[PDB]
Amino acid sequence: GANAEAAKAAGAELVGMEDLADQIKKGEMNFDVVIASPDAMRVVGQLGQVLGPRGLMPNPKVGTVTPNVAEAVKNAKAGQVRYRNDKNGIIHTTIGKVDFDADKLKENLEALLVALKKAKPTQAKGVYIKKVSISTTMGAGVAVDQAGL
Amino acid sequence: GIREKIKLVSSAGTGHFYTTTKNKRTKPEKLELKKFDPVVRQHVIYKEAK
Amino acid sequence: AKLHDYYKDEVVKKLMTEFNYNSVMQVPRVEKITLNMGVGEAIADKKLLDNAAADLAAISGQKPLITKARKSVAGFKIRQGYPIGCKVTLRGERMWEFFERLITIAVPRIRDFRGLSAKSFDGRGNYSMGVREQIIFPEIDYDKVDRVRGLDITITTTAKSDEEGRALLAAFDFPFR
Amino acid sequence: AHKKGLGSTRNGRDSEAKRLGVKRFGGESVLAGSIIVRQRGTKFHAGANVGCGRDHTLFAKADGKVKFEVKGPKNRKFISIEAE
Amino acid sequence: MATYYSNDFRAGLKIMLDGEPYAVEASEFVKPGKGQAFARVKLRRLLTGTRVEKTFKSTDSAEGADVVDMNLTYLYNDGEFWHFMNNETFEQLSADAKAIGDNAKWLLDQAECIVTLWNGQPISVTPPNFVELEIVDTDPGLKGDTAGTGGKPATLSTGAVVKVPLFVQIGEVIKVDTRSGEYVSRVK
Amino acid sequence: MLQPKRTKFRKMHKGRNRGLAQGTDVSFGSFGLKAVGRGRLTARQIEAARRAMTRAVKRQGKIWIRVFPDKPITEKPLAVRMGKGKGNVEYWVALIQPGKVLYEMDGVPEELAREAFKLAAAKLPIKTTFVTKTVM
RNA sequence: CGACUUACCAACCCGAUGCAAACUGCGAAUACCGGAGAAUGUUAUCACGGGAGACACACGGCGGGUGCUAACGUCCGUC
RNA sequence: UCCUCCUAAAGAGUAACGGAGGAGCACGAAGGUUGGCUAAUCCUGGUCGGACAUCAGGAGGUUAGUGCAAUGGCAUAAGCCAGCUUGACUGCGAGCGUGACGGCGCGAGCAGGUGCGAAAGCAGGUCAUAGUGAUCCGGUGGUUCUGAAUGGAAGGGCCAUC
RNA sequence: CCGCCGCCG
RNA sequence: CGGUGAUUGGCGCAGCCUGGUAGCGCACUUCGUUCGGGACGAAGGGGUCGGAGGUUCGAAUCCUCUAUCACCGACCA
Repeated sequence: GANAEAAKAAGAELVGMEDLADQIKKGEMNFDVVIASPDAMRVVGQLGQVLGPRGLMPNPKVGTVTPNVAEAVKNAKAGQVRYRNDKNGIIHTTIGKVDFDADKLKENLEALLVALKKAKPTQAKGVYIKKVSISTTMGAGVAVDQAGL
Repeated sequence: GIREKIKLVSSAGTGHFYTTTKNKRTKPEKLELKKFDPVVRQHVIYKEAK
Repeated sequence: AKLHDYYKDEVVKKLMTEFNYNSVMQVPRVEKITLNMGVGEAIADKKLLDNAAADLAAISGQKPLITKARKSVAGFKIRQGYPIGCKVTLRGERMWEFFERLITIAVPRIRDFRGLSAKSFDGRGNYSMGVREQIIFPEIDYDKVDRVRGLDITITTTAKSDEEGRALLAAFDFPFR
Repeated sequence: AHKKGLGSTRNGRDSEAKRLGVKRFGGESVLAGSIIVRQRGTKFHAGANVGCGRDHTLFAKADGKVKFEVKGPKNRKFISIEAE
Repeated sequence: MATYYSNDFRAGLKIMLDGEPYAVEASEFVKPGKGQAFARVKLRRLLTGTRVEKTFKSTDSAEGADVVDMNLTYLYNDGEFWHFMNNETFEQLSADAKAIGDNAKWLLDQAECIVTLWNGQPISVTPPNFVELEIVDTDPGLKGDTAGTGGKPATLSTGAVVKVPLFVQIGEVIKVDTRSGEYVSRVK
Repeated sequence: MLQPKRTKFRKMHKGRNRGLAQGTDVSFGSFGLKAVGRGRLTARQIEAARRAMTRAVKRQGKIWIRVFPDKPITEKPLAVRMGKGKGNVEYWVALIQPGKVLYEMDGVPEELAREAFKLAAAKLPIKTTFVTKTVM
C-alpha cells in the first residue's frame, strides 16, 4: 500500500513485495537486516523460510523488527542500531564505532549497553550476569573492561 | 489479565512517578506523554519503565 | 471547452422550444460525470488496486479517491472499511473536456459497436453507461494493463424525466441505439 | 415416603438498587451544589443555573427554587433555578 | 491462577499437578446414595505421554494451566534446536529434541503442524496428516518371479524407511501419511 | 391447539381476570356467540368447540374465531415438591372477560345458527349466549 | 436457447378485529416531597447521653409472585 | 460478589430454589479540544456482478449506529471522519445524594501548571450504570520525620506504589 | 521371499 | 423423575476446546495386473454436520429450545 512509498523516505533502497523474493532465491548478501510490517508478513513467512533466518537476516513482537510505524523506523534504526544475536555459549559480540570519534561517548555507549542487556533480568539467569567484557579494536588491541563500572 | 501495568518514571531530577496500564503485545514501544510534575512544578515529559 | 460554448446558444434554443419552457434556468444542464471503477477482486493484493487506480489517472485528468466498504457481507469475504473500489468525480471545466473526449474519440472505439442503449435511465435523467475495455481510451498504452475489467461512466444531469434528458444528449449526437 | 428428584434454576440474580430519581421536587429551595435528579440518561435536561455531572446527574449551580420546564422543540423536560 | 473442581473439568481442560500437566479425554459421573460423588476421569499424559487414570472425588480442585494449542509453521533446522512460525501474530518460537521424539523424520518444510505451548516454549510436536517426501536410496527394482504383492523397502531422504511398490525407483517425490507411516500415493 | 409461533418469552405470570371485555359487537359475521361467565378457555376448548360446530353448519359457509389464547399456563409434574423453580409450559388459555364474542358466522339461516351455537356452548366451561349483529 | 398453464401457500401495504410483567404515540385515584394559613394535641418533633429487649411472627382486607387463580401453604408491600 | 429489566402495587426501598440476560474488560485513541458530516433497508439505472462489493438518483425517516449485555438516553448529537494534542495533571473543594457502618457517587469554584480554539469557552478519562475486595505482613522508590548515650546507619513514620 | 481357489452331471 | 455428552458421507470415527477449511480408514466406481475372481496397484465419486432459533462481518464449533439414543438411579426412614 502507501507504506511501500512511505518507507522510502526513511532511507531504504529496495522497498516492495515478492519481487524481492527473487533476490532471496539468488542469495544476495547486499542486505544484512530485514524489516517488515504486520501487511507483508505472508511474504517472508512463506518464501524466505530457510534463507532468511543460517541466513540470520533478522522478523519479530519480541523485538521491534515489524511495527506499523514504518515511516519512522529507519530514521534512527538505519543510522545507529546494532542488533543483538544469540550464540550457543556465553558470548554476545557487538560492534564499536569509528576510531576517530568522541571516545568519551563510546565509554558511555558501552555503559549504556549494560542497561540494555540488564533490561531483561529472561529471568532464569545463573550466577553472574556479566563475567568478562573486553572491547578490542579489530585484531590488535586487548582492553579488559569491568562489568560493574 | 492481558493488559499489564507500567510505571511512568519522570525524566527530571525528582523521584515522582505516575503509573498506568499498557498492553505490551499490541504496541510494544514506550510512552512519552507530557504531564504535570508536583515537585519541580514543570511540565516534564515522562518515560516508561516497570 | 469546445462543446461548452456549443451548449450555450445552440443547445438551449434547441431545448427551449421542444418542452415549452418559460425561463432560461428551467433547461436541464449536466452537473457532473462520475467514473466508478468497481475493481472487486482487490481481496488478493493491494497492488492490483494501485494498478487499477493508475488506470484512472490516464482516462481522467486527476487522481481517483479509493472508497472504503460501506457494509460487510459474507458472500464476498469483505470487511468494514476496506478499499473495495475507487471513484472519479469530475465536474466544472474538465467535465465538458471529458465529454468532448468520450463521444468523439472514445465511444467510436468500442469493440463491436452498434450504439448506446436509451434504456439506461432511472426516470430522473441521469444516464449511466458501461465500458468493458481499457483500450477504447487513447491514453492506455495496451501493454501496462493485465485485466479485461473496465469501468462505468455515470452522466448526472439536472432533469426530472427521461424524455427531458434524452433531447439534452441528442444535440451531442450520442449514437442512440 | 418416596421423594422424586428436583431440578435447578438458572435465574436468581439482581442488583443493588441505585436510588435513582428526583431528589428535590419543584418549588423547593436548595443550596448550591445540591443534587436535584439522579438518572441514568438525561430524562431531565439541565436548564438555567443547573449543571450536568458525568453521571448525567443534574446538580444545582446556584441557590434558589427548583423549577421544571417542558421547553424545547423536542418537548423535553428541563430543570432551572430561579436565583433567590 | 484458576480452580477447577471435579464437577467442572469434563473434556479438553488441562490440569496441573506436581507436574507434569495432564489432559482429560473423557469422564463419567457417579452420584451414589450414601457416600460422596466421584468421577472416573480418564486423564491423558502430555509430555511422555501415555496415560494416567485417577478417580477424583468431590474434593478437590486442580490448577488449570496452560491450555494453549494453536497452528504453527515449521521452517528452520540448525544443529539440535528447531523453530516454528505463526500466521496470526508472527512470533518466533524455539523447539527441542525432547519435543520432537519419534516424529522428527516426517516434517520436512513449511508443514501445517501443531504444537502444545506450555511455559517455554513447547511440550510436543504433532506432524500433519500428509507430507511430500522423496526416496534417494532405493534399488532399481526388478519384476522378479514374482506371483503376488511386493514391494520393496525404500530408504527415505529424511532418514526414515517406507515400503514402496515397484514403479518408483530413483528421485520420485511421494506423499504419505504420518499416523502409521505407509505409502498411499505419488504426487504428479 | 391454536398455538403461537416464536413468542417473546416462554412463561409469564398468572394475572388477574379483572375488567370487562372489548369485542362487544359482532363485526364480520351475521350472528355471534357472546360470553357471559368470567373464565378462561384452554387451547383444546376452542378447537373442540369448532369440531362440534363446523359439522352442524354443513361445511359450506364461513366461520370466524374472534379469540386467540397466547398466554402460557405452567404445570408441575407428578409428585413434585414446591419451590425449585417454575414449571413447564403445557397449554395456552385465553382470558375471556364477560361481554366477549367468541365465534362468528355468516351464510347460515337463523334456525341453523341457533342449533349450531347450542352444540358448541356445551363444549365450553363458560356461560355463553346467542346474539345478533346490530347495525352501527 | 425459449418456457406457457396455473382447485394450492404467502411478505410489505390498505381496511376491520383482538392480546401482553419484561410493548407505550395517551393517562387517573391514592401515596410521596416542598411552601403558606386556621383549629387542635401532656413536644406526639429532632438532637445528644445511660440502659435494654428483639432480629422464629401469625390471621384477615386490598395489591401480587409462586402453587392446581388448591391449602389454617409459602414469599413480599401496606393497614 | 457486581450490573440491566420485570415481579415492585405511578417518589424511594422491598422477598422467594420467581421470569430473563451479562460482567472478573478494552483504549494512548476508541481520551481532550477545534472544524466538518447524518444513517437502516428496499426501488431504478449501471463493465465483469449474483440475494448481497463500489457508483448515480429518489422514496424513506432515525426502524441505523453507540469497543461488550439490558433499560434509560442522545440530531446542539454522546453517531462518523480529519487537523492539532495529553486535563487519563498536582494540592483542595463549599455542598448534598446513598449506606447500620467500613465505604461509594456527584461536585460549582479557588490555587499552581498545560492542551485546543482568532475568540467566547471546554478538559482532573471514555454516553451513563458491571470490568472488582478490608486489614495484617512483605518488597521497590522518595522524603533527616524519628532514630534506645552522642554523631551516623539499621529498623519504623509519611507519601507514591507492588 | 511371495503365489489363495476355480459352482453343481 | 434429573443431568450430562453426545448424533458428522452407506458404515465406524476425527475436527469443536481457542469460530473464516468439512475429513480419515473401509465400502463404492473405473482402469492395470491374472485364463477369471479375491487381494494388491492407478485414478475418481460421495455429505456440507439431528432439527429449530440466537450471537456475530462470518457458526459443524459458541448459547438456547425441543426431538432422538445411551450411560449415572429414585437415598435416611
